[PDB]
Amino acid sequence: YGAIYSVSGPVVIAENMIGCAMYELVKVGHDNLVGEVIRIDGDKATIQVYEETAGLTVGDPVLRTGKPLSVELGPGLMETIYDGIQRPLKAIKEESQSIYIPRGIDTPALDRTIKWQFTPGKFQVGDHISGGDIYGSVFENSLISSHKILLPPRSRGTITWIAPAGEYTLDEKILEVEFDGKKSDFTLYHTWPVRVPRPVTEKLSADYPLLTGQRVLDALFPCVQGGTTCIPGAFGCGKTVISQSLSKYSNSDAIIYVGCGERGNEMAEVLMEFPELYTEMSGTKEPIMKRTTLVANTSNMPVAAREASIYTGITLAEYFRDQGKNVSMIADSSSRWAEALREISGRLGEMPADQGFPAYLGAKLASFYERAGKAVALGSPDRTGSVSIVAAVSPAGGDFSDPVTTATLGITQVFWGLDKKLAQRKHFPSINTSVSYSKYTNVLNKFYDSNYPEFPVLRDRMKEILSNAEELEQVVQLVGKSALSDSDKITLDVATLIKEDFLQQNGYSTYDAFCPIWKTFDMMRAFISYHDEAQKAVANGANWSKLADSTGDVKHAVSSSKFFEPSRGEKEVHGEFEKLLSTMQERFAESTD
Amino acid sequence: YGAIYSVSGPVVIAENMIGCAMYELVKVGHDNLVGEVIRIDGDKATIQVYEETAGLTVGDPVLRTGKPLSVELGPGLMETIYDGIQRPLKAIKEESQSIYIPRGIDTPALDRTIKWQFTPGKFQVGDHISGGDIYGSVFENSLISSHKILLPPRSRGTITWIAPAGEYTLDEKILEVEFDGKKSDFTLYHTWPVRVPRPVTEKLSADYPLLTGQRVLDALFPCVQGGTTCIPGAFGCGKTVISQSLSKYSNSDAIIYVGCGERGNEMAEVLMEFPELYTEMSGTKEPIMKRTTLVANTSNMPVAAREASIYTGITLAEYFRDQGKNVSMIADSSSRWAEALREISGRLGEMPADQGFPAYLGAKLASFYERAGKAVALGSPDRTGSVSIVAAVSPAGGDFSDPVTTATLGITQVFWGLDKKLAQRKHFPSINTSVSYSKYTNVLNKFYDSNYPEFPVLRDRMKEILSNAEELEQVVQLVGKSALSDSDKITLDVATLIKEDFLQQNGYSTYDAFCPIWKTFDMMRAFISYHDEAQKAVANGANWSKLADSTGDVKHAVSSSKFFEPSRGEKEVHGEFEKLLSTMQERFAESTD
Amino acid sequence: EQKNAGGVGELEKKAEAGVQGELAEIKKIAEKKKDDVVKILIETVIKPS
Amino acid sequence: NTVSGVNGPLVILEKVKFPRYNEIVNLTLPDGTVRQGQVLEIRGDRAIVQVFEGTSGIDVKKTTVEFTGESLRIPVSEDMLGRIFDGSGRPIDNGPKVFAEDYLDINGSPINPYARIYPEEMISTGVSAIDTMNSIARGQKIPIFSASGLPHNEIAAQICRQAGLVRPTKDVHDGHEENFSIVFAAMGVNLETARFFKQDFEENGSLERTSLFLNLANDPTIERIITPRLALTTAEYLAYQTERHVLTILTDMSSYADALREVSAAREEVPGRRGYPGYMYTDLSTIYERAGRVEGRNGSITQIPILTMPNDDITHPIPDLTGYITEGQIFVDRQLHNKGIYPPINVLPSLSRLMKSAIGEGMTRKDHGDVSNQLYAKYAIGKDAAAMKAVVGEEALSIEDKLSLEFLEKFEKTFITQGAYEDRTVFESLDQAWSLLRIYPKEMLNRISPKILDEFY
Amino acid sequence: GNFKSKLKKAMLSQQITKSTIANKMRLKVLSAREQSLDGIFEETKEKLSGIANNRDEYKPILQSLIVEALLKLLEPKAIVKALERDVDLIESMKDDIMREYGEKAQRAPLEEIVISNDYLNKDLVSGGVVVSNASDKIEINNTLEERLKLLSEEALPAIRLELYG
Repeated sequence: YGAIYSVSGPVVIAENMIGCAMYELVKVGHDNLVGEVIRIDGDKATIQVYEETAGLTVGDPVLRTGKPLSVELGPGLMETIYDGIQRPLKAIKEESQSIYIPRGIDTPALDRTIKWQFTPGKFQVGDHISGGDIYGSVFENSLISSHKILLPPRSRGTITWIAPAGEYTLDEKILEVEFDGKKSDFTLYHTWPVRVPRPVTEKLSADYPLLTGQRVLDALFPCVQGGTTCIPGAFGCGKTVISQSLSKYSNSDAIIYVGCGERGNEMAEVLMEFPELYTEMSGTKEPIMKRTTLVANTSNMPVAAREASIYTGITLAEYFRDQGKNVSMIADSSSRWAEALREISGRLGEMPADQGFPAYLGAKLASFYERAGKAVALGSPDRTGSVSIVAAVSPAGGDFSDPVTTATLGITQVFWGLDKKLAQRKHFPSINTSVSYSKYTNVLNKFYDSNYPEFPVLRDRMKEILSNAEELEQVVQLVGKSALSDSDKITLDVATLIKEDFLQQNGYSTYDAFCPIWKTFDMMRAFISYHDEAQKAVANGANWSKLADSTGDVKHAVSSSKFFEPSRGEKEVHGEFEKLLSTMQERFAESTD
Repeated sequence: YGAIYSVSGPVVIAENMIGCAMYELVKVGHDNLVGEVIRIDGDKATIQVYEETAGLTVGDPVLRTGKPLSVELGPGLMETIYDGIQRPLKAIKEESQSIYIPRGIDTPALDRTIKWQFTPGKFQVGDHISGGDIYGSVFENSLISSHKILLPPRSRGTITWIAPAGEYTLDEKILEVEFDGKKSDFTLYHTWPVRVPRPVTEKLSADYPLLTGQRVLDALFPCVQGGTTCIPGAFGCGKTVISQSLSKYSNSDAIIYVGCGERGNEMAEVLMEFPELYTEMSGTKEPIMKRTTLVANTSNMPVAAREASIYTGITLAEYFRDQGKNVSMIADSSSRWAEALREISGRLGEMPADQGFPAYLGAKLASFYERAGKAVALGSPDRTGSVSIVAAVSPAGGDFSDPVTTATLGITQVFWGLDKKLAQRKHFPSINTSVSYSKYTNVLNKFYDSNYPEFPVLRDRMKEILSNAEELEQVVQLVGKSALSDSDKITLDVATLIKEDFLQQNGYSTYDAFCPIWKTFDMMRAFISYHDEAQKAVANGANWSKLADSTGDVKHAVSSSKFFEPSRGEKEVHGEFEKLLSTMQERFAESTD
Repeated sequence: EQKNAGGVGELEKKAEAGVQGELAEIKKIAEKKKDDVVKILIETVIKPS
Repeated sequence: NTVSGVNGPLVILEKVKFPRYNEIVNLTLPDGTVRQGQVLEIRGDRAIVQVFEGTSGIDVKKTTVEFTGESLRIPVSEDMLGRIFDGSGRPIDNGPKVFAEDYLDINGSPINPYARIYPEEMISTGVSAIDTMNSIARGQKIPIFSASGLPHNEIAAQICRQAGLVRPTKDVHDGHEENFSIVFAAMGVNLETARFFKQDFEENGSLERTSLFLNLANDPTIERIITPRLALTTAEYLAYQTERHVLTILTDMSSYADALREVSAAREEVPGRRGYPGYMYTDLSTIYERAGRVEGRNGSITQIPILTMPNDDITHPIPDLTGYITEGQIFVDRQLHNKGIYPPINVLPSLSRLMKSAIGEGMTRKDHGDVSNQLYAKYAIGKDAAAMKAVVGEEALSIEDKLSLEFLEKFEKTFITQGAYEDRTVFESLDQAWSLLRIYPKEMLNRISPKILDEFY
Repeated sequence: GNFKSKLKKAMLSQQITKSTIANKMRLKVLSAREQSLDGIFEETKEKLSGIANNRDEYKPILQSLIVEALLKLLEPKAIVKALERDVDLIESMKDDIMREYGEKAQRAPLEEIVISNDYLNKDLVSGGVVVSNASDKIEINNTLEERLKLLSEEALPAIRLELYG
């Protein structure tokens, strides 16, 4: 085998390596710690061993697995919490008496002891098979089957043996494929190297909605299934909250929650919360958790876990896409991943590029977003699946001028900003028209238009009203409001109602945390209508003050609509919003008078 | 010992070092220039040679001095102007006919002309002696003795040879101590390494003030001795002026003056003025100069001497703390000092850190302020000393937000500003109440209150009056005089009288430069008594102009208290203030009616 | 204050008195099992520690 | 073998490569001294070691080495409480040593069994300005970020003395049922200041229950960087073994940064963001992984780290990473301090992420978090209204600004002004909030639900 | 009002005393525990001299100390330093040391045992060896006093818990 030449920090050099690639997985030492060969300089290969290299004896053997870092795809991933190198943390709790991995851990990369339920699909002996074809299913979703079992990509043939329904373990083979002789037998799971994407027949034009369920975010710049989203975040921005919203509210069949090296206390919270939550699809047995798979890692928990976290979590989303499931992949927070590239260049001794972050950052990020999209499923039945990436980042220079935010923004299609000034007034998630776009908006608003809303027109106006508000505010601050029309006050006044009522939606309840497409339409419609009517009112006679004073209670009636649940009225439109239109028109006549 | 391998600029590389400490002092080649071994890689050492190597050849031997870079501190330190490697500059002036040293030539650190009178302590033939225990004492000036010879730290034993009383030379030994064999011989001086601070039994929290007697200094933001203090500068816009003032009014047991790297006109000035000046305790024999020992480096003089300057001063000072002497340590300037380090860093080819200034910077600044403070000396007698470091800083790179200044304000407990306008007006120190603070105040006001003064009540009120005065003037501009009335008008007037009496000084009189604790207490007592009674009087019916004219004689007599003798009621007690209280009561009757 | 400079002596009597039971069981149980720990110390010392 | 060369306080040894990582090495120098070190690097017949004692005074071929055979692990006991230590775990009172009952790694977490049940039960510190505005839990990490020239250390003293006089009244309400202990780490802290922290512990009754670790910046860099990790091992051992909440006051975070910065210049590392290490994340993260509930879920380690802003900016890397890894921040503002407000806790950016995940019921209102949202939102508005008053003048201002102006003034001298030996209860702070918040009509109070609002304005 | 601040202050001075006394109190309990612990080690080392002065019971021990020492060296030639009463014992078992060493490593047996002309203290040090390489720059002080002193570091937690937990 190999012989350890140097152990220097978490960098290990071993000499006498053979058949080693550039992201090949190796286990180092008599301990067998997770490592990966980063580089090779001559006969000596630098491996960063990223699970605690403390007490590592030098001259131990280093063993090549013969393939790069991997994930296991197949049954037991749901309602089970893992780390980013894909070893199951839950297994570790019973034996070690520890939540997170310490070291010496040599547990297999999936739980395979357990049994899962195999149902055959629509294939029979002598029938043809091709990768991504649905060979059976295992029920493990809230309502549907989760882990639909595939022929592994890059195989085709005719199936000699189809095992019937029953329970089997992962390990047990239940399928044989013959093509050019015996290709291999197949089992319930398959493996796949994480530094390679799982194949697809073809990617498709994203054109269908992704509900976030926050009013403000969907309103200004709604997401699509297969989008890419950039969010900068400075702590205390309610990151957790929006992440929680998405896992419940989104229309995606799978949510994969990804911790890219987090607090640990924050990971516990979301974890605990999911089994209490009830699914909107009439979920069972830990409703929401049944549709949830957690990648959870801790801050100084192995740098292999952090770097790999994003690749492993997207690989899991892709398996699910190939069965024809819609997935939403919430990466939280990829700024820490960016910090992991900073470290990988320095420890290795490579030179980095702009602001001490390397340039290999940029290509490596672009490859990650491209694995996402809306898709037509791998395999011959043909279905559509999705992997939709929404990724948080943060500053690193206390600006949006830093290499990290700007590179991730370069690639992205949806941009949702960060406003420290609005955050103080108690607004979360805080965005502005000037710091956000969605290139999907045009096509998305038309889609929303069909369902009932006046959505295209209202979004144009939504932008204009906030942009005009900003310019005016600079003159009021500096010069005064007393050198400026009553009318310019009106734009600010209506704009304010939108600022509290939309933006703050962090919620103190499910009623104040959820906002369907219909409800989002309704609150916007009442505010624009108020503006149009108010400018008339003052113009034919009516002071400013009198108008402000009169509308009064009505301003409040919309303010409170968020606190009340949307299951009320006819459907998801409150009787309180329905009445609110009549009250508005009745008000303009009195204000005018 | 070693052979020069290479010379690259001012750095010298010498091979064939087979034992040499990484602080070891060395004389390189046959020029015999000063150098110290910065780093060692193999048998090749990196030595920074701090004088020019024009005439130095590869293939010349380098002979180790056999001890680290250390300084001897003995009797005769007083009335001498030194370098930071410690060479007597007056001696150079004699021989070479220049105050700057010739390179490749050095001279003994302490003068050897001098012979001093040693009288035995209290340990006699065969008595056990232990660390910091007083083995004898030596006169350090004609007038007074101050250099008590203690047993060196890190020694202990029985004294086998105790020389009898008489005058001896610095060269000649006097004592041998036996522990483990003859441990070594001892002299009237002892050596202590410059970066190693001298030790104590334990350090105390200072509660003891400086003996400056500068009235505003004492009352408003009380002087501490055993403190750390940062003062702004910009060079010769007041900062050098105050350091010269501080020296003059002070009458500490020792004062150690450090020019870290100054303009050299300023160093000349310090030397000449001091023996013409007079000590405020009424001592004789070149007065201020007799109590001052001068390490005076201009920035032109080698970089070794600049870096060693603060070090040499703190170790010397700390020893005087062990002797039971209260030391005032004046450093000018730390901005220059940070620069000595940055220079060395770029030459060697190591990376400096934040703002181009080194990595080692922050730990070095920090160690220096924390070294100074009030302690009880090492050994059974337990004499009390203090070291107060007042360091000057200016802008460095022209920004006063750069790392150097900002690092030091965080450590400091004391701040006293400098302003160009206030300096022109003859207010020194140029302070108000927000360009200055002291957090030593709390313990200090408590200390003074015990002595007899009503101090804590009166000091708080001093701060309040200045703060208010400023504030009422702004109102007069924006709001107008309609918000002004006579109660406020008295407030402005008391602050003016407080500025003139406290803040303004320049040493017009001898009684304007030493004012006791009890005198300072008495000035603030007049002005607060005037304030409260003027306000009462205008409320029972009086006007500002009427109050001003009426107070008159008393008002004049109390402003002029600084010119007046402080021995009028005894020796520290002033009679005029005691007679003010009664006058003020009869006066209040004249003002009201 | 007089009970904070002379009544703080009795508080130190009470700290002396409470440990004279400890300083004695320390020596009891150390003296008994002294011999059993030495035997483990010797086999360990003549092998790797 | 011998010392090959020495670079700053890292020493290049020529030595056989067989020793394991973190194993102690002892250099026997001809001065009589023995100095201890840790292999920072092992290489092919050579090592790079950080020396514990010293940074210099090290010979080439006359100095010799010996191996312990033992990895760097802290001997931890619970007999180390009630006694005063240096930064490397030895009494400065010079009496019996730390001793051990376990050896625990500082090079990686030992057990790492942190929180699977979110910290959610309240901890009260006797301060309204802290506890209401930022909710503290048993295992949560909220740091105090202050500026240069401020008394960061005095606010930290307040926290220590009042915490544990709350606890028996809080014990009744449910928030403790276990021993409370302080683990105090100083890096770069003044002698005077340290003596103040000991006095704080006398007042509270936990001078007997605390360990104090003193490293000065005039003690090696290598000792300084061990001091927080030594603190953590001590604090998780009490917390683990006898199920104790340990509160860790770690002052100052930049002093620790400072030392990392010097052994980066000395390493073959390039410094990343603003002259500080490109591995600055890994350092900070080692501290923050240890915090949260530890096995048995009645022991915990709760952290308040103390940061002084080296350049007085919240764009500087140190506060920015630190803030991201921790749960919130508490801000101290210079303008307050000068005015003579105490504590000078400016609540304009002060927010703590767990606010509705740090509270429950039976000791807190569920309304507690909701009330916080009014208080923070109004404070800000008020702060904006004062900014307009300064510029435009009252006459120009509209009615909304005037109310808000008024709210701001009342907030400063009553809420954030309290005594320094004065405890508060969470119920009590909310009742004080309701009166002060009562200066707006129901239209304008809308950051809390109409049910709770109708009762209390 | 201000009586309460100063009363509180003197009441804080009152528990200021209370803590220094209660700290010194446990410092006595702890330093007695060690006075006895270092009298267990006092016994151990009377035993170590008594065995060292045996020449037949001491040989299988002595051999194992040189052999173990050689595994933490792993160098082709070794110089072995001993007391002048242990040199004759090394001399009569050389073959056994090069064998036992070669058997416990992949390495082929040690070429030479050079019985050093250096001498360890006869007062302070009793038996055992300082084993060193060819150039004498790597040393394992594998003397009995040393081994007891190294065992004390790790032996101590075990003993404090069983007697005193």
